Amino acid sequence: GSPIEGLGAARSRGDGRVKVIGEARYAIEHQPENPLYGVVLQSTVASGRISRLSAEKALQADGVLAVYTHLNPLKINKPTAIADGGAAQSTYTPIQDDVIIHNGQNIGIVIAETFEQATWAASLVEIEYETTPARVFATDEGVEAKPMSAQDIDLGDAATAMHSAEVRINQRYTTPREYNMPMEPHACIAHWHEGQITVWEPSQWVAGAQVEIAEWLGIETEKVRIISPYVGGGFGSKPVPYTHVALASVASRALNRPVKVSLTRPQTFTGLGGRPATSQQLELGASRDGKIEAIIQRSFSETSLIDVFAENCSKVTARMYAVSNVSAQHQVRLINTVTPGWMRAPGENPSAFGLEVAMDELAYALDIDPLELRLRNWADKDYQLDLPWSTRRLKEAYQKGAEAFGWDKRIMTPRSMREGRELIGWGMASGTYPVNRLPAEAKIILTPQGRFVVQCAGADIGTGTYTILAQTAADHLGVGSETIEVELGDTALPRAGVAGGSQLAGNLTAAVNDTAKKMRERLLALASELPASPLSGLPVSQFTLQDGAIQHSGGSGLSLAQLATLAPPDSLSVKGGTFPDDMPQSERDKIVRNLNDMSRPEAFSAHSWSAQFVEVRVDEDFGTIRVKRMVAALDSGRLYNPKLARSQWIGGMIMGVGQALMEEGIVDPRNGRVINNNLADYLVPVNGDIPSITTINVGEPDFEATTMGGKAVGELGIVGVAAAISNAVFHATGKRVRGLPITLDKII
Amino acid sequence: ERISLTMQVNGQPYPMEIDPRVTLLDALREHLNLTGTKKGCDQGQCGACTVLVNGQRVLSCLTLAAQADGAEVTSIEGLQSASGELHPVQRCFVENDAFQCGYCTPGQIMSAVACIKEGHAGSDDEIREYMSGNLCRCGAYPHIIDAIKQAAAEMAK
Amino acid sequence: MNPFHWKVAQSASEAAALKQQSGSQILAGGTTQLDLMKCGVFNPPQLIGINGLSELRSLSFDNDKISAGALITMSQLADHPDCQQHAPAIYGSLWQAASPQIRNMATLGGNLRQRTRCAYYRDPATFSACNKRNPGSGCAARQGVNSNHAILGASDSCIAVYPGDLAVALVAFDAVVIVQNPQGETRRIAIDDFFLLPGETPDQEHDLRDDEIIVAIEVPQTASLQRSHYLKVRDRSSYEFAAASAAAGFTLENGVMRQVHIALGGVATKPWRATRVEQALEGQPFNEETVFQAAELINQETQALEHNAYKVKLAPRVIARALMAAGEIA
Ligand SMILES: Cc1cc2nc3c(=O)[nH]c(=O)nc-3n(C[C@H](O)[C@H](O)[C@H](O)COP(=O)(O)OP(=O)(O)OC[C@H]3O[C@@H](n4cnc5c(N)ncnc54)[C@H](O)[C@@H]3O)c2cc1C
Ligand SMILES: Nc1ccn([C@@H]2O[C@H](COP(=O)(O)OP(=O)(O)OC[C@H]3Oc4nc5nc(N)nc(O)c5nc4C(S)=C3S)[C@@H](O)[C@H]2O)c(=O)n1
Ligand code: SF4
Ligand code: MOS
Ligand code: FES
Ligand code: FES
Repeated sequence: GSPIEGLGAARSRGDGRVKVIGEARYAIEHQPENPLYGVVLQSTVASGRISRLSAEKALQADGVLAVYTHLNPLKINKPTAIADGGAAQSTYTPIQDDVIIHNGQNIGIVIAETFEQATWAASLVEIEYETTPARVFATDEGVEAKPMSAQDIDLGDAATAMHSAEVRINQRYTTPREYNMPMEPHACIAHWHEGQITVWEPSQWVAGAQVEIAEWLGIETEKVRIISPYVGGGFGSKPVPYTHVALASVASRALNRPVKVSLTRPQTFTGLGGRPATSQQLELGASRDGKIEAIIQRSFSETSLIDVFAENCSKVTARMYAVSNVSAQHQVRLINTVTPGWMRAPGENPSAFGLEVAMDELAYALDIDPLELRLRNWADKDYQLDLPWSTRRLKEAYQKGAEAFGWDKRIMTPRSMREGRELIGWGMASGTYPVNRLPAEAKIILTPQGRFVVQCAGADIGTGTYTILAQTAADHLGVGSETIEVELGDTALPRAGVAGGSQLAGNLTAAVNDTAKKMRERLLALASELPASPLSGLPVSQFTLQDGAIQHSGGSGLSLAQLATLAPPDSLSVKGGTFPDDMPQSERDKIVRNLNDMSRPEAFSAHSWSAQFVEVRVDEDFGTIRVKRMVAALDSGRLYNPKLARSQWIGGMIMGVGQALMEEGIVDPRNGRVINNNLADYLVPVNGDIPSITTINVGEPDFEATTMGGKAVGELGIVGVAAAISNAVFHATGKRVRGLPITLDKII
Repeated sequence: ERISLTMQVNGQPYPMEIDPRVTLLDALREHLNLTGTKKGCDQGQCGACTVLVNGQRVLSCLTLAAQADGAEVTSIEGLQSASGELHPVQRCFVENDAFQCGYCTPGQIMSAVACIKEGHAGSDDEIREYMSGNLCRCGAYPHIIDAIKQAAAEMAK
Repeated sequence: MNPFHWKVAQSASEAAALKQQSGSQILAGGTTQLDLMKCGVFNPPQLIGINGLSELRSLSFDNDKISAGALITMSQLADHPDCQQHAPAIYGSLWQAASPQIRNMATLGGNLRQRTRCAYYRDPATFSACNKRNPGSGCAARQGVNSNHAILGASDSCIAVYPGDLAVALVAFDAVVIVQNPQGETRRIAIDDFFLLPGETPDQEHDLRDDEIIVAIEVPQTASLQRSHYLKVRDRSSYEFAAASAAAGFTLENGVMRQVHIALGGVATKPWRATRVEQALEGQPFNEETVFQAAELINQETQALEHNAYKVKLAPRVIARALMAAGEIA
């Protein structure tokens, strides 16, 4: 292809080799000297008090140094919530009191000298409770409903427009509790020394980890160092630490020793939140041609008794189609459950699912082909924001996706397509994800050997940040990007925001592109300003940077390693970034240390778009469902690395397959326990579940969206997939399944 | 209270005296400082801990280090040659982008080496079925099929 | 885990002699034993490794008896060149179970003795009412979420389903379990009598004394075993236990089903031989609808609980379709 492999090339992952040989070290694989081992204790009841707790049989076992509970406590300060400008998704503080607000809640930690000793002794702690009546489900009596009013959509007049609508579709769509379940469990090493703490925390946002851990411990933010160069994925579950890290930190400060604390895989279900269960009552008014003149939505989602988090089902509702009258209101239902957390495309995923199933029902009510219906509702602008699209290729996504899938041969009648003992079904859905932006900084260093190192605190969670930041710098440095080393995921590195909302590739490529331009200018200037340089007097305009050397167009040349020898080490380090050049440093800290300063374009509505086409095979006797074909056409704008972009695309789609077919949280109504908490009873897609996947790139560079021209990728692949699978199952069977997942019991 | 055993790990002897409760998975990770083998579940439901014992792919989280006494263990760190060229499976995994976060990848790769030796590489669907004992939450399955199809071809020569 | 003491047995008889002592447990593959130790339902003070007992590793297929020792792995049995041709249902009950990694670890002896996947059984730190685990404490699944629990062979004390696939194929085809005591003598147990109904004593699963160890299994080699299938229905496509499953086989002699064998996995407290569906199809030519309607006879002994009603619909259909798949071979 092209030798430097700059931005836009499709190259192998720069971190790929250390990952395939097992060299890359994740959080707990680091080696402090003589570390202890903590094991967390979790409540077995949903609501009540801890009436009796006896740890003596645990303290007496082999190697047990301490057991910290509310009876033997350690101060943990209530952190500042994300919505208030803080780093905390959950404000729960363990071992500060005896109150039980949900089942599986972290109530303590047992510290021992070996992991085996800590596991055994934790099982010897005896806990009795005084239970109070628990609110298990969002629909239970006495559950408080808090409306999220600032997120209400009041657009046009929906009540008037719905009353006059010729065709009305009114149905409820639900999604169950879902769990990110990254293959790396939440675990950390907390090392407290001399008024400072270093924590090895798997993180998508290391500045966020630094803020919340400092608040927990009651120390200055600068006193915390977070080391997270490699993460085993969070899919939204590791932007900010959770309380097992709080227990690990205070224990390490009390014992003045390093403590390795791993949540067990079952404990990761209640040690943090997944996607909360949602419910949406969605009404579509439309004229008989299929054109929708009104949408009314009333939705809700679960949240704990402590924190208010919304999984908002209105995120896509007014964005996707041309509808001038939209009323949507979402409320949270406070119940006894762990504080919810992000999961891939928060609020966008359940919003698109209900909307894109409702379109399919509207299409079968009017006997319009579902694709044809999406075109009759096409929105030439954003009707929610009343703004023109920056770029939207959705039409080309429909067409290129339909072509590759063979959608033109679809027989509309459900159950019409069959092969052998399998009912065939075909379904489709629109998808989207918004473009967010945040400033960020980076540093580039020329080593004494003539090599480049790129430094940024941004995270590579498997997204490819290691690779695209090396491609960006290579464009201006005259070397191949595979020779450029990138250091990431550490609070000692230059400022970077969250990896969340699928914004970080654009934010960091912009920051490195500026730093690399500044590095080019520095090197050429050094070659011309350093009197010992063979280029000592020559103009910079006639210099080029090529193949690890600076060469004058007159033919003389200087190698990068030779320039390093002639230059002062401090001049070989260049800083750049997208913050305003005049912004004071304290505000640059604050911006990347919270989530509320992200921006979107004014005057343009900038989003990624997609068209999802699915073929399912339903067994006529058993009701089991298999995904035979997946064809997706996606507009992500400019692709920084087309190969890593496809991996993101198909990654999100596979997660959407688990969402539709299998993934469900199972809660026992008596005790409010999640009894399927394990990878055996909580099913995620297995290699045999996924067929060959076709992805088509319809996107074009959008510079009204991001400085570097890309749009959202990481979360785009999941959006709308579950609806398309449900639409396909209906087409095979004739049964609308509006609650997820679609399991065999719901088919027959 | 303790037991003694010797283990062949990637061609080198490793005498150990340990708590008998220590799994092979945690003997590699916590003791021998070989962290390439991963713990994603510890109950045998995922496969991030997949290693080779006497040439066969197993789950090291359900194997006691005691059961590995006098056995040949091959972890992810031992697939490179003595000079350390990548195994064909390791190189095809990078070229085909068969991983993203990398956490399931060592178990994915060790399971694919044994999958090939077992003769289960005959077709795309056969690979899918006999690789299904390794969960990937990143969704790299389609590229895992590519990497294994290509590596099985190279190895047949 | 509990701080067990590790002991290695050098003979089957010394393993039986050590097993008999007060809560000791055999360790073979570990894929059940070690998992349930981490769950907290197993706390043996003495763990007896039996791998490295070479006497139990024999395997051969014959014209009369398929014979394998208890330490034969699932993979070795399934990969034997005659397994797929001579015993498709046995072969299908193998590769459709667990994962290749687990099948390489899993011995045939431990496979039969695997334990229910009941979620309340496997979390004793949370739920203390399990009669199988903890006699007299109740059953947490009766009023809980029983989606995984039994529609056949259930009692008030335990509704747990026996998850294993292999035993289902063996029970259909009349395998025999051979066990041995510390003095070296041998008991031969027909496999349908080897697995016990829970009744009031769900803690007694198998007909095995603390005295005894499983040393070998044998299956009658029959044309009914030659024409057979194991059909497994599950939520995802691999690496999961059956929502319902049936091992089925028959010999076609004079264009007619004879020696019809049918057993139901995943729906019952123990692998369930459907004898009346068999009798209804004996002396009958293989045909679509007569197989389907005869299979529905299982619905006269079936009892649905709150959340498992889908298993009632699946049971006759996995019986029928397993038979249909068998009649396509030779
Ligand atoms: C994630 C997962 C998925 C699974 N899916 C399936 C599936 O789909 N289908 C399926 O059929 N199985 C499945 N299994 C279970 C697996 O097949 C069994 O765990 C395995 O067969 C047990 O054999 P083992 O050698 O590991 O026995 P062990 O785990 O070593 O022992 C099991 C029990 O049997 C006893 N035992 C062992 N050997 C003897 C002997 N010689 N005499 C007397 N008692 C003995 C032990 O004391 C122990 O109590 C699954 C397991 C896991 C972890
Ligand atoms: N125009 C673009 C934009 C992105 N990319 C590619 O897509 C990746 C992600 O870009 P972006 O959309 O900015 O995603 P973020 O890094 O901001 O965040 C990742 C996103 O998508 C994810 N991808 C994940 N991948 C892995 N392996 N593991 C996780 O936990 C992941 N979690 C997530 C979740 S959730 C989110 S929010 C980049 O590294 C790049 O390789 C591209 O090629 N071209
Ligand atoms: S069903 Fe059997 S195992 Fe499950 S809880 Fe009730 S008794 Fe214990
Ligand atoms: O925004 Mo991704 O972390 S749910
Ligand atoms: S860690 Fe062994 S299978 Fe999950
Ligand atoms: S690479 Fe992240 S889980 Fe497979």
